[PDB]
Amino acid sequence: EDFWVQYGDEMLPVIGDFPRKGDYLPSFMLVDDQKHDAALESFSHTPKLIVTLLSVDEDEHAGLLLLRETRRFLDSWPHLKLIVITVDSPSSLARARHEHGLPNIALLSTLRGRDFHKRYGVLITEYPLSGYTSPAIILADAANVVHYSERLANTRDFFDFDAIEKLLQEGEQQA
Amino acid sequence: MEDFWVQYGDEMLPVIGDFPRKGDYLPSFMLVDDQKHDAALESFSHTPKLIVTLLSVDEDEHAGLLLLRETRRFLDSWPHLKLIVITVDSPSSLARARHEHGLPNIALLSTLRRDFHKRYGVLITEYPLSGYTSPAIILADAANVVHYSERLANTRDFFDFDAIEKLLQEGEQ
Ligand SMILES: [Cl-]
Repeated sequence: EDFWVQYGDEMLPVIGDFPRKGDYLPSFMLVDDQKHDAALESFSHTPKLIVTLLSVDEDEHAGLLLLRETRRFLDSWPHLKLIVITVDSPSSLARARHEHGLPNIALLSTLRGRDFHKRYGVLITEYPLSGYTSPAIILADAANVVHYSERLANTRDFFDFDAIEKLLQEGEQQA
Repeated sequence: MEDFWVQYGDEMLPVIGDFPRKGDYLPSFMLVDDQKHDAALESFSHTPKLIVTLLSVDEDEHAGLLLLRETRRFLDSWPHLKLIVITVDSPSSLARARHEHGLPNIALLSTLRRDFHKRYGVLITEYPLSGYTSPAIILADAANVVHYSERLANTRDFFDFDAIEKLLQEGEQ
């Protein structure tokens, strides 16, 4: 195994090649919360922050709390498009939007092709998280080149937002 | 050229695979329940069952919660029939729905691990329902033998409960 995520008392392999700094994002064919096809081209000419969560119906285990911390981080970086990807159905993603708002956040489901998981290095095949996307964050520029990527080693953890902030500040003070 | 179609609003979509018929044994499945536990046919031992595929527990009028509630209402007269609901929803969403919508006894199974979809003849591949389970109902006995099966032709329709009731009544007599 290349990677493990801790979920309560279980330690589960995470499978596939997770994108790294300097990589171009792998292509994807997903479906959004209104059942529309979503590809990288759907988010053209914008930098983005891609986040995989276990599901929008988890709370402490890589769910709505982590999403919330990520939204809060992005108060400082309004030009960064937040793209949330999960195994949830489009119908459930639409319900989450209705119930929680999630302004300007894209919500994408892997149901149209679950091979997204291996291609993005977030595939879990063991009980109890079999079929889920392991929680991860990827910062990419408008050319879809990766500047930062991290997979969580434990589902209760938060991403290293301080590390992402430092990269964004360093870029800004350059320009 | 298709064997079956489902109407979803103004969209008419092919449904793919071999749908179980009267006298068939249920095909095996390997699903995951709303508490993230493996669920196989043998998980529902010694019981007749009513298997329903819905689009999602988070749909309302389109083969979703309204159809689920009508199905459970119908089953109130048939205390031995276990209701098993299967969707593409996540276990996490199914668990939330159970609490949010008051569904204490139903088995709620996710297909997240489309092998099921095709083996049960409920697979949709076309926009905008690509990857969903087409809505359907299967009545099976404790031997897992099918007594009645129906795929909805339109997502806003109800199953033919009258036809199911008649078979169950003819059974009890
Ligand atoms: Cl119930």
